[PDB]
Amino acid sequence: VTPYHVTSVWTKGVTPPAKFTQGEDVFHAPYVANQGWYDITKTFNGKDDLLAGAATAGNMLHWWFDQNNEKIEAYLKKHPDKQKIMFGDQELLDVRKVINTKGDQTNSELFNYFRDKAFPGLSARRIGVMPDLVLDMFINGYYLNVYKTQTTDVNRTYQEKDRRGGIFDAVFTRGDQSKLLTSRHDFKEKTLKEISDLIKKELTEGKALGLSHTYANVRINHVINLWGADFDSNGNLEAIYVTDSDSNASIGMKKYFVGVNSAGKVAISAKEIKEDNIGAQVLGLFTLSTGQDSWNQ
Amino acid sequence: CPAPELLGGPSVFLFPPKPKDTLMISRTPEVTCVVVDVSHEDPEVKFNWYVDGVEVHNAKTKPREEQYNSTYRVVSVLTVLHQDWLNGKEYKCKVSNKALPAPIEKTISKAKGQPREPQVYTLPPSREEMTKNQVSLTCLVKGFYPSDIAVEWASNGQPENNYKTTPPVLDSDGSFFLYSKLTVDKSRWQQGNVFSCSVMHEALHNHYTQKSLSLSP
Amino acid sequence: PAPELLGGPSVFLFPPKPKDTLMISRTPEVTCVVVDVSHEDPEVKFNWYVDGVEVHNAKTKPREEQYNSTYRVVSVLTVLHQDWLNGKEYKCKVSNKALPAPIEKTISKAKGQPREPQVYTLPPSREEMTKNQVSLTCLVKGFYPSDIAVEWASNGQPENNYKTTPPVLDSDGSFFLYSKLTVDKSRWQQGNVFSCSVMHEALHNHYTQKSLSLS
Ligand SMILES: *[C@@H]1O[C@H](CO[C@@H]2O[C@@H](C)[C@@H](O)[C@@H](O)[C@@H]2O)[C@@H](O[C@@H]2O[C@H](CO)[C@@H](O[C@@H]3O[C@H](CO[C@H]4O[C@H](CO)[C@@H](O)[C@H](O)[C@@H]4O[C@@H]4O[C@H](CO)[C@@H](O)[C@H](O)[C@H]4NC(C)=O)[C@@H](O)[C@H](O[C@H]4O[C@H](CO)[C@@H](O)[C@H](O)[C@@H]4O[C@@H]4O[C@H](CO)[C@@H](O)[C@H](O)[C@H]4NC(C)=O)[C@@H]3O)[C@H](O)[C@H]2NC(C)=O)[C@H](O)[C@H]1NC(C)=O
Ligand SMILES: *[C@@H]1O[C@H](CO[C@@H]2O[C@@H](C)[C@@H](O)[C@@H](O)[C@@H]2O)[C@@H](O[C@@H]2O[C@H](CO)[C@@H](O[C@@H]3O[C@H](CO[C@H]4O[C@H](CO)[C@@H](O)[C@H](O)[C@@H]4O[C@@H]4O[C@H](CO)[C@@H](O)[C@H](O)[C@H]4NC(C)=O)[C@@H](O)[C@H](O[C@H]4O[C@H](CO)[C@@H](O)[C@H](O)[C@@H]4O)[C@@H]3O)[C@H](O)[C@H]2NC(C)=O)[C@H](O)[C@H]1NC(C)=O
Ligand code: NA
Repeated sequence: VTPYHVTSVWTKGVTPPAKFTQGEDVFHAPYVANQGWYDITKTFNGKDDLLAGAATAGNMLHWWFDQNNEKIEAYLKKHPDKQKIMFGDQELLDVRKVINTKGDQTNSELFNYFRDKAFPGLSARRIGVMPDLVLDMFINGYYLNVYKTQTTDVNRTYQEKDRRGGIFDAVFTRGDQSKLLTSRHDFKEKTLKEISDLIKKELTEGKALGLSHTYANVRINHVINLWGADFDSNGNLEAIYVTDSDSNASIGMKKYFVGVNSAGKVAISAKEIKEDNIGAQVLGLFTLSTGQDSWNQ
Repeated sequence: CPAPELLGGPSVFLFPPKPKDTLMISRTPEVTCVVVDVSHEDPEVKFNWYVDGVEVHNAKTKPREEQYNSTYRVVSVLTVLHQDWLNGKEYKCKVSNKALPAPIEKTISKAKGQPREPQVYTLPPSREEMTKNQVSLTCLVKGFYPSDIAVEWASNGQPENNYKTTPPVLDSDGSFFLYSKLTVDKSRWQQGNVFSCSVMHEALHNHYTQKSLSLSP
Repeated sequence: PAPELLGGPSVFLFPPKPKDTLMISRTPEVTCVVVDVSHEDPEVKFNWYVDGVEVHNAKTKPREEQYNSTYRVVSVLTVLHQDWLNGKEYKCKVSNKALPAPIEKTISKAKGQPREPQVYTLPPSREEMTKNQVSLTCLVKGFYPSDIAVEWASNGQPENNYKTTPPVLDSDGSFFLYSKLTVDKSRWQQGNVFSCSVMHEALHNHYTQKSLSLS
């Protein structure tokens, strides 16, 4: 028997939950607003069913707003036209509402807009959307062709703004590498160590994280928000803390074990990775930076 | 090289009962939970069922079924009580599998909305149709909401099956209407046989009404 | 290496309105519609063919921007009444730079031995007369193909407070539908004659009218 010894790293601006109940299936902390973390939660109305990418991005945006809260109010007075997305005469989004509802798991304006206006035909098509790309579209306004899944190329030929986004266009421009706030990383083929190490650095550098994973089917995988991680004395992940849009609103932050499974893959489970509990393999990571180097200018 | 994969949500689907099954106490309505695109490598799918958060143990779970696309489909079927469904109770499928980080939950209940009572009217054949061998008996159902309805025909207590019913059409006042057509040999109609249009719907007393149609009152 | 595209432009190709094809006063048009046209590759080139022979009279609609940041791009070819009815094939060929090759769709009229609609007008139920508004019914059955137009009139004026069911497939492979005109009971009780008008290929002059009145 050895002493317990755990290093815990949490996202810039996020208070770790304090009360964690063990449930029949998961260990979880219920959602309490204004602790800096977010739980956009799907209702499964036919439109949001496969929109976990836009939800994970949504939660990352709602954080982003909290981090950049004073610079953002200043930007919206300086550029009042970026307080709304117009499609000619109709109003599609009010940036003021996004801010006043961001605490709502089921009825944030930001997810309503994603579900209803920006990406309503994705679930029918049985595809979803890459979080990074939702972010690059919402902040910088980079056009998002939902059939193209590669990361944003700043040097690309089509440099015009997406009419669905571009809110912070005048600071976070297009065409400049330095103003792209997003990253994406592949974790297939990589080690516990390698994966542990990248999650530690990204958290430590002050990014918000999303983690994708296998979802017990051959065709369509899941993505969630990765808010904090626990590492062992050897510096490998033992555990992570997540919100998940398929999980109903009463669950909130969930602890997942991390560890190598029977089949030699890094995997995550509400229960301990051992025996027959083979968990879901972890697949990649998405990253959002605050952009404060740029905001300061 | 990095490679993306599709990210979205579940391969788990939860289906309501057939509307007509919920409205006829002769029939048994079932809520159905379906898991698709299951790999041959994956482990067992387990189902747990809940009604207003209370576990129930009468679900019928098929073994997994190989498909032409070489995946497996697993289905579980829970029979429900007519009045529970109509009173708006919530049915919850929990899908457990070791390859999922945690179990997946879906919940379904009836959509609520202000019911409206069907008006049911039977309309005899046109005089002009009597030059044909078979004639058309019509049942107009209008004024009703929601659109889930069942219409059947009977004659002297015997079921009449040579009919077709139109889909519901949205009427100008936001209610629905449909017509049903029973085709009968002119001879049988002229015998003075009493035919009956039965309509099953939420907003009728006893969920049921019957209107008669006959040559001579 | 780029990931491969998970979709692209779709083409939907739509027949003329039944009534337009049956009245030489009207001009029937076949309409070719392209959705999921990207803003990176928004130009669509359209080429039209009739029984494989190219025709050059298409009209080019201006592109329509959509809330989902794609375009709906349309081309509209007017056709000849009797070409459509004699069963000629219209082919829209769509070129766009997102696709290495054109998409071709072809439309023609449904095939099958045409069949004459039987039209029958059915008065309101005696039971319905307790209401302020009553229901006039037109049953149209026995007809093929399903392309048909149904209207209502009275005393020289069009009546527009009606709803018509979509065609439904009958057991013999023909089609049937009902149309419901709603009128204030007072109008019916006065003895006014309302008229159900049907346009279809298998009627003489492509038209018939059946009358309905209290008496
Ligand atoms: C981005 O947005 C645009 C805009 O969409 C609109 O706004 C968004 C927010 C949503 O709310 C949309 O629902 C809304 O429409 C999206 O563009 C849409 O893309 C879809 C496909 O993804 C198209 O669906 C097709 O629609 C046709 C029917 O189209 C008519 O009816 C619609 C309403 O019922 C109407 O909205 C359309 O404008 C169109 O209206 C007709 O227009 C013509 C020309 O002007 C006119 O003459 C007509 O009178 C008029 N009709 C009416 C009723 O007004 C439908 O037929 C298609 O179904 C076939 O293909 C399917 C494959 O997607 C398949 O599953 C079906 O089973 C069916 O298959 C066919 O079946 C027949 C037998 O029945 C067979 O013979 C055929 O061979 C077979 N073909 C195939 C290919 O399988 C299909 O549902 C929408 O038309 C289109 N909307 C518009 C406005 O153009 C775009 O998708 C969005 N993109 C993203 C990324 O989200
Ligand atoms: C591998 O093969 C699997 C098997 O599919 C069947 O067999 C193959 C060989 C083919 O012949 C198929 O065409 C055939 O269906 C596939 O499973 C299917 O997965 C898809 C999704 O990937 C499912 O589509 C969904 O359909 C829902 C409606 O479901 C009814 O209608 C279906 C057809 O449209 C039908 O197949 C269903 O069984 C069901 O219909 C009833 O079936 C019974 C018999 O059980 C009949 O007696 C009844 O008369 C039928 N009708 C009724 C009312 O009772 C949709 O609701 C659903 O959309 C919803 O979710 C999406 C998001 O997820 C939202 O966007 C949307 O708004 C809505 O909320 C969806 O379209 C399909 O149902 C599955 N089939 C079966 C049998 O379950 C695999 O997908 C395939 N794998 C791959 C990788 O290709
Ligand atoms: Na959630």
